[PDB]
Amino acid sequence: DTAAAIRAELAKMEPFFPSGLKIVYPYDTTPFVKISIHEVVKTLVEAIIL
Amino acid sequence: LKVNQDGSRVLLRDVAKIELGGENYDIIAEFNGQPASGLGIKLATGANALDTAAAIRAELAKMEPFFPSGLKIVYPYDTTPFVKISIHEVVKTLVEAIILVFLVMYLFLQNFRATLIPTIAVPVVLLGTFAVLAAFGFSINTLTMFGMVL
Amino acid sequence: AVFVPMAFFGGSTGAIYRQSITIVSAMALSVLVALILTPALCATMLK
Amino acid sequence: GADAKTVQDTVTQVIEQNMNGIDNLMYMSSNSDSTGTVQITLTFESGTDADIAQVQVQAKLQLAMPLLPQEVQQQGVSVEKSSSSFLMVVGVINTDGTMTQEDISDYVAANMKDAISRTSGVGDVQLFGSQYAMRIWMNPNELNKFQLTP
Amino acid sequence: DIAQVQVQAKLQLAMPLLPQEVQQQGVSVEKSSSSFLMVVGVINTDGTMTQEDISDYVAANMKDAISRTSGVGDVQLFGSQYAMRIWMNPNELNKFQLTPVDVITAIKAQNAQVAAGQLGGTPPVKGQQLNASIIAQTRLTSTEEFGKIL
Amino acid sequence: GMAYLFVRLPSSFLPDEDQGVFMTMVQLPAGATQERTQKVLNEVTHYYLTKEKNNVESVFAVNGFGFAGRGQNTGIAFVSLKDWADRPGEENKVEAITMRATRAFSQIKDAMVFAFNLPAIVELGTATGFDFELIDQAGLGHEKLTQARNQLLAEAAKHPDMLTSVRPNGLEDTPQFKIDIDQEKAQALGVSINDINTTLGAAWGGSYVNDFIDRGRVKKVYVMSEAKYRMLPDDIGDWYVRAADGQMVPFSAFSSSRWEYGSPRLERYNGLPSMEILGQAAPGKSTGEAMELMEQLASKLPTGVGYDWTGSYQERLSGNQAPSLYAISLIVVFLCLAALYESWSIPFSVMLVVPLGVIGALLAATFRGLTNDVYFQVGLLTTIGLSAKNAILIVEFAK
Amino acid sequence: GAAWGGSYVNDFIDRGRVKKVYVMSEAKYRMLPDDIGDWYVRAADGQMVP
Ligand SMILES: CC[n+]1c(-c2ccccc2)c2cc(N)ccc2c2ccc(N)cc21
Ligand SMILES: CC[n+]1c(-c2ccccc2)c2cc(N)ccc2c2ccc(N)cc21
Repeated sequence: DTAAAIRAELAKMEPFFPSGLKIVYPYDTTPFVKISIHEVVKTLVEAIIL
Repeated sequence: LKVNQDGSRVLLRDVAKIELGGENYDIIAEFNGQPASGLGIKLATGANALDTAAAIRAELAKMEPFFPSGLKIVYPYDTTPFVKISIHEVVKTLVEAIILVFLVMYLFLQNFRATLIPTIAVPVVLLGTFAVLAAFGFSINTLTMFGMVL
Repeated sequence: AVFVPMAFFGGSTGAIYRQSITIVSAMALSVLVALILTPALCATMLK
Repeated sequence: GADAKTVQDTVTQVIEQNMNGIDNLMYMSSNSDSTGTVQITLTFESGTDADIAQVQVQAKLQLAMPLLPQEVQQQGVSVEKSSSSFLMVVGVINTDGTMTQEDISDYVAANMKDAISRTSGVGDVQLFGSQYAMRIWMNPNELNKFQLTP
Repeated sequence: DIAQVQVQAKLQLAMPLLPQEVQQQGVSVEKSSSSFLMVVGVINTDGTMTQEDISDYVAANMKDAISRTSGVGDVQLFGSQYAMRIWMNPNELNKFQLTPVDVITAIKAQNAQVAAGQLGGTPPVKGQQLNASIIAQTRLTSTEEFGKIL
Repeated sequence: GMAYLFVRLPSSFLPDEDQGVFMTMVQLPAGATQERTQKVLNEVTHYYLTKEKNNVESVFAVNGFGFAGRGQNTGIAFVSLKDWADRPGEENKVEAITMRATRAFSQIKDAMVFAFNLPAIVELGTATGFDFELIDQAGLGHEKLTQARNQLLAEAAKHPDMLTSVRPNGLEDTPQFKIDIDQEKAQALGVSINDINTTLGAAWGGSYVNDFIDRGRVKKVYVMSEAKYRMLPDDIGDWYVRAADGQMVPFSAFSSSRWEYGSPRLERYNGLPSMEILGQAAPGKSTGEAMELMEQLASKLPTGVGYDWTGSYQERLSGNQAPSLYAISLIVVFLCLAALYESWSIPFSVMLVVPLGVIGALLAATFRGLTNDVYFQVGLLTTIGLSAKNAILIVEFAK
Repeated sequence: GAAWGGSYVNDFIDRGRVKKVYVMSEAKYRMLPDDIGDWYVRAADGQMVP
């Protein structure tokens, strides 16, 4: 949730950038939790069905 | 400051006027065109309001007796008496919401004793609701008191 | 829950639709009062 | 003494580049005056504990206190709990032994004001006038007369 | 939220027992989490710029807003914010008989903001028509103006 | 009809009340003095004493201090009205009292005086109103920001539509007397720049020197100057600094006098230069539309000029709240009419007594000059409750 | 101390924002041990001293 609002500040910053200034995303933990819900709620569903 | 050649002394008074006066001359107040100072007290972002202002008079009451001649306190802009009206007009309204009860209960049932049960029913509920607001956190607000009437 | 859902407040209007609950406490006591007590009095003494 | 541009970067901006690492924060506003006065407001969320937000803020400004002019240091820096409004406003005047818009303002701030501000959780007091001070009005013609400066 | 205060108001009884160099530098008491999470790199593509032009813009637009956002512990800027950098030549110092002590003195004199008072304030003469703030020494802006220091 | 009488019924938050206490502010033009604004606070006190003895018990004027901020350009009187018993009519109550007060201060005055009602509440929640703020995000200054906000105030006031009322908070924009101390001229004749800066700063602005003790209590000691030697621009040269060589040197030797335009109140939002904008939604439109038809005006401005909403609202009460509330309040209700009943008919009976009572609750509020505020938005829910009751009696006893 | 290690002197303003001012030395006059003697302090008697 903290890292969601890291992009909140960052999103209002982009439009007033000089020419060439572009943001890039190395080392990020956000998408790991997106996998742990999309793989568990998937597992969940397969534990029904089965 | 100095001792010039010929033994003469330059003092601080000899170069500058010296009076015991305020450290800020930016603002000065008039109470009805009469010279006045005061205390514009402001709340503390969570304080209990009318209890806080009750103890504003606690300090102030022990101050009065040791005043110079003429020094008298005066009360402009005050929120205290507004809450005294909102209890004395609500507990009045409350009472008129009974009374007006009783009437309708006699009109429909000439049996007295019957007009009595509804007139105990509701006082008891009003009371018990005070006990649950105290238990959950809230106070006797302008809002909660209007919700005793609705 | 005409009351408590509406008393799920959001923002500066926190205590505003909140302080229901003041209402619900009053309702559930008028239920209690009328589930206990009124049953009693009605029998106790009437005609 | 400072003007609007002077306070804006020597105090205002210095504290603003040192107003971070503070739990819960919607926004931060600011003022900078020609009178020589600055006032920031860090507004927090609804129902945020104001007894602790008035510390994370007030121990953070302070890492930028040594980066300010010494004039501001010996003046009153403050971090209090606000309520944009007054409630009790206790006027104070004289009747019989008449006194001025300065004699009254000093007695108010040298007997009653200090006790009022610490009483039942007061946020902040605004004295309507000024406490007395050893005021010295330097004459520049009587300064040149004995070869001297302020 | 409270252990970050008992600690940070205790270090501070030993702040005056430190060198003045450390005081004007950044002392800090923050909440740690031995690790990063979001690491937002920042580069240029078309209008190419350097490992210094980018690090300043990051720490003069986005960094201050990031550190106060949704409860961030501490930010580590990968580079450095810009500063008026001066590289003293010791051969061109001996040429005019000078030391780095004199260089420093001229910066704390010409690069400065002074608080001049105001016309028409503060306790005026009854009948003054105008009241404006006095400006005096203004802080330096560019690399050219630092080159013209005497 | 229930729809028609509801969409038209306008939205407020919470009614403005007679609190036995209101107040009224003062403000003067660029570079006015303590004498000027005290003349205005004097004339204002007469409307409340000479022309309002029946309603006003007292007044507490304060010169050089508005609720905008501070300075000898402002003022503020705190009214304390006589009790409610001695004030009978609507005439003699805050709405009417501050109405002909405002009319009198726009007529027989020549500055800027108002008089406002006392919300209670806090400052916010005006409703059909907003608080914009224009930010400088790029590396421009105060001079290019003033020009940008002027353009946004102009586009707002040149196609409104359906109209508006919009003006800055208080950057009045007044001159400032700059002094240019030449540094090669100073050192030449032998004066320290330290000595010069505490001569101009201590004399004109004052200086907190040291503490003393008056009557036991410790107070401050200030050093400044007699008033007459620091009123005008020509009094600068009367001050003589001492030079190394034991001879006096006037200020005019090194200094240079000239005027310059600045701002007496530089404001900033989220660690960036900024200016507050206080507008209000139209008499027709209301808020959700006004804010979004100010957003497309802000994006039509020069580069390095964004925006952000100080400070109005976060989420309101007719808006995303009320719906969601009633919405859920139905998904229940239908339940517990099932937990004691079983069918698919019992609850749909109770679930259209809802609009029965509602229509009259509107009607009345729509007829007499009230509005959809908080108090009406809770008698609304006390009705579904009393309707359910009355109805459910019909249902339970018959089933 | 100011030459080899630098010294935080005073604050200035670049593009509105207030930043720092540092004083140090060109890189080449502070790399090795023999560059110590190239710095000349001033003595009371107005003459240089290595
Ligand atoms: C937002 C604070 N907060 C919480 C709360 C919410 C989330 C976590 C912890 C406490 C709260 C939680 C429960 N159950 C019941 C009442 C309140 C409440 C009531 C009034 C208020 N003015 C703030 C309130
Ligand atoms: C009419 C808008 N409006 C209000 C206002 C009036 C009633 C309710 C809310 C705001 C206003 C209120 C106070 N106190 C001080 C100054 C102004 C103001 C100043 C200039 C302007 N061009 C419109 C202004």
